[PDB]
Amino acid sequence: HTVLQIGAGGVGSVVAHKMGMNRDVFKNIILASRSLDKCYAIKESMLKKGLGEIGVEQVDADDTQALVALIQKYKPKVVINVALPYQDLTIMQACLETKTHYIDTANYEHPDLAKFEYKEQWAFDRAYKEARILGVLGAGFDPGVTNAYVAHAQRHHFDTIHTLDILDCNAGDHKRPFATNFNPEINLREVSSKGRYYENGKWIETKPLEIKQVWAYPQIGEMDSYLLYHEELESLVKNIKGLRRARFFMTFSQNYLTHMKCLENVGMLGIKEIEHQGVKIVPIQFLKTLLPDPATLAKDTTGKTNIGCYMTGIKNNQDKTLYIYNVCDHKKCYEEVGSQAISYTTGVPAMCAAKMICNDTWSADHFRAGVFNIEELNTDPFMEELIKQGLPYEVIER
Amino acid sequence: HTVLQIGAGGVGSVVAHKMGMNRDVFKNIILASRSLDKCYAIKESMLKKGLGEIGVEQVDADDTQALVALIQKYKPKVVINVALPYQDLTIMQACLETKTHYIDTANYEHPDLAKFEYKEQWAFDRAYKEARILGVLGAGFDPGVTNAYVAHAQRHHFDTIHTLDILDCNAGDHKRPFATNFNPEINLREVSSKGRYYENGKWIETKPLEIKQVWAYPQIGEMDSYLLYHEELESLVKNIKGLRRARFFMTFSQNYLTHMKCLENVGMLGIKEIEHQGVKIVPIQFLKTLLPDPATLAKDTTGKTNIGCYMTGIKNNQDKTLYIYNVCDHKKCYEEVGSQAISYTTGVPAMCAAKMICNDTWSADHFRAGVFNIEELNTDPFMEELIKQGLPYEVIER
Ligand SMILES: NC(=O)c1ccc[n+]([C@@H]2O[C@H](COP(=O)([O-])OP(=O)(O)OC[C@H]3O[C@@H](n4cnc5c(N)ncnc54)[C@H](OP(=O)(O)O)[C@@H]3O)[C@@H](O)[C@H]2O)c1
Ligand SMILES: NC(=O)c1ccc[n+]([C@@H]2O[C@H](COP(=O)([O-])OP(=O)(O)OC[C@H]3O[C@@H](n4cnc5c(N)ncnc54)[C@H](OP(=O)(O)O)[C@@H]3O)[C@@H](O)[C@H]2O)c1
Repeated sequence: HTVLQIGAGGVGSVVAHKMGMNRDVFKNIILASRSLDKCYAIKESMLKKGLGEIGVEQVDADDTQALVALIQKYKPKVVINVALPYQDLTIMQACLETKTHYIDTANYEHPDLAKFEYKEQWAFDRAYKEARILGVLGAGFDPGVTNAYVAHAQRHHFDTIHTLDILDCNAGDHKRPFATNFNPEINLREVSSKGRYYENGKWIETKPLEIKQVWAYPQIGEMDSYLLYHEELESLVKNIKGLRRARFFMTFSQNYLTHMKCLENVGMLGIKEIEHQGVKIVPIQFLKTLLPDPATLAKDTTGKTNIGCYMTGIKNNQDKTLYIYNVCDHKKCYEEVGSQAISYTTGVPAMCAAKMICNDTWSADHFRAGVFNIEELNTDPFMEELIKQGLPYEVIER
Repeated sequence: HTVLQIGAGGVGSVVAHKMGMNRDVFKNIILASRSLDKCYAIKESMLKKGLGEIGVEQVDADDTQALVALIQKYKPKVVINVALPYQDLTIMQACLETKTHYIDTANYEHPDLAKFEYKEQWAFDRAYKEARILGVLGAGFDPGVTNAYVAHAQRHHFDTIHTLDILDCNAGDHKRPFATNFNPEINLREVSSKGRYYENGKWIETKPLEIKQVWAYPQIGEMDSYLLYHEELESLVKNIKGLRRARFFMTFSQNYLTHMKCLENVGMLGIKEIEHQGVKIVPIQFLKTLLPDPATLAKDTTGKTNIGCYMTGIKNNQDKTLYIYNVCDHKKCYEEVGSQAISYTTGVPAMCAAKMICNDTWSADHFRAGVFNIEELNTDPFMEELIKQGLPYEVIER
């Protein structure tokens, strides 16, 4: 099978690498990005790791014509969007125009606004069912695997899921004074926004990082976990019936939160451009220029991550709570694919969803066709693939 | 008398304003800067304040020819350099070429290095004694008035000054999350440098803000005061004989020191340029673009400043300690000249040194001619002018 991937990110290095480790399903992996230096480093690395060999071909994913051009040049079974969420619509359109299969790991987001919303991508459901294709939205860890965990609970453990708390802890040490999980422009747009959660029909808003619980993360410890809006809550509230409260929490250190409140104070997190010696510059972009980009840090990053879902509900007129979670070692990820645990936990699920599609395990024939979030699909084989590809989960009743 | 001033800074607004308030000595004040918007706001303000009327004429002080051109266009008695320390040599040269009188408020500093040193300006002593002119170096508050305080002590209170501690506290509240005394590019270059002090012949270095005493500032309170190198120590160690220890301390809040350590961590205090989307940008300059420039903040700044000199010594084989200091109110400064207390405490002394020169009170005939620091001149009339222009001092023995 043949598949084209857009993005040579920290995440991008993982998805490609993971495809090369499953050469039995991925014979033709073509890798496409704005800057080719990244793509050759991935290419050259995989060959050093023993993982076969990939096509590098530059393209500016913002221009739909050049994608259409690249898609039909290799006519692939699926295209993986692991570039920035801006390119979601431009790549998703070039998939429709070439009747090809699309998966991303992130919502749509416009550079001139810090809004998260599926409805721009969801609009393609008529157009996609029609062109008899599939677009699987948000197939990272969160969103994606967390949806799968909730999906998986809904089938196997719960009659009705009353509450959902997604909990994301990154207890890694990148050994630098201040650095980010992934691309700083998108990460820091996300976390500094007014957090948001669903309870009893209406959505509630909070000032950024207003709410905070302490949570005990298996294999780590007790950590301050702050409340955030996250993409998956949009799809999951719509798709999981019964839901009374749905929240997302993330751990941040004091040191991280301080740097972030300082940079915010001087204007370094600004999305609107500002003139400096003639030139018009966006601060938060310049922050990304200045900061080490994260791939660099996997070499010396140590720690583990824990991400998962804490659900309360009812099964056979009796109460039960479930915790599904995945722990992941930064050093172990480095030594497998040269990346750290955030690149890792995101790329592997996307490579899995690719495998689902190529295997027709997830199919537009033998289901409705069109645009779907992960919790809508058959998750059973997806979860089994996650185990096989390095994201084993725990499952815990109380 | 006629005098030309280069700089429409926060400081610049004070020096011009203060000259207009002494119209009996300043009949022709011409004001020269890179951007004319500042100069008209000063012009238009003085007229609103009742202070007469000034000439605005743009010039790029980096190009010595255009200065020579501006100097001879109005042939003035003195030129006041209140632009950035980079223009020190270019303006100081155009003074020699036109045989005119020069005063600045800051050392020489090259944009590609964070070094403070008088020797680049001191080199002009032969050339200046020859052209029978005068260059008074560092005639702000610190440096400048503090030199005068030490000078004044040396004559009137001490036989030999064993120790000198200069103490600078700014207890103002500019009502913003983070902002700077003066131009952020120069301020933040200064404070984040390895501090330095003189004791027993050799100079000692310390990591930035390594050393810290608590000091009780009259009319304020007890404040954490951190040790810094400051320009005046260079000239004063050379010029005041007897000196066993000479230090400079400045107060910084935790909040300020945190912002500064964060910005330092991400690279926002960098003097070397760095490529971003083609363009090559200096971070710390961009920081200055981003931050409110300080003049803006005088409108709502409240608090007081205390700056002065704590000296121990011997007079008539008996020990004595002297504290000379000046307290200054941010709101009171706003309402007088529209500026805050740092702009104020710096501009007034420069306007005074101008008055000394125009009055021939400080003269190249009836003294050596050439290049001098403030402690080298007759300070008695200078101090009296400071009192008259709003910088009264206290003098305290123990
Ligand atoms: N759901 C999850 O679990 C999760 C967690 C983290 C991140 N994510 C998502 O994953 C992506 C981040 O991956 P990353 O963090 O690795 O980003 P990255 O490190 O910045 O690398 C991104 C890649 O995309 C390329 N790119 C961006 N826009 C492009 C365009 N218009 N045309 C061509 N190439 C383009 C960049 O080119 P340069 O080489 O010139 O930069 C780079 O190679 C984002 O979409 C983020 O929202 C999801
Ligand atoms: N010793 C003390 O007591 C003390 C305390 C504070 C500051 N200082 C010194 O005083 C000066 C700071 O005044 P500030 O803080 O008011 O600076 P500012 O607010 O940045 O304004 C500086 C002025 O200088 C102009 N300028 C700079 N380089 C120029 C050039 N090459 N040609 C023409 N105009 C030029 C700027 O033009 P734009 O309008 O385009 O910026 C601006 O009008 C610095 O020299 C600083 O070291 C001394």
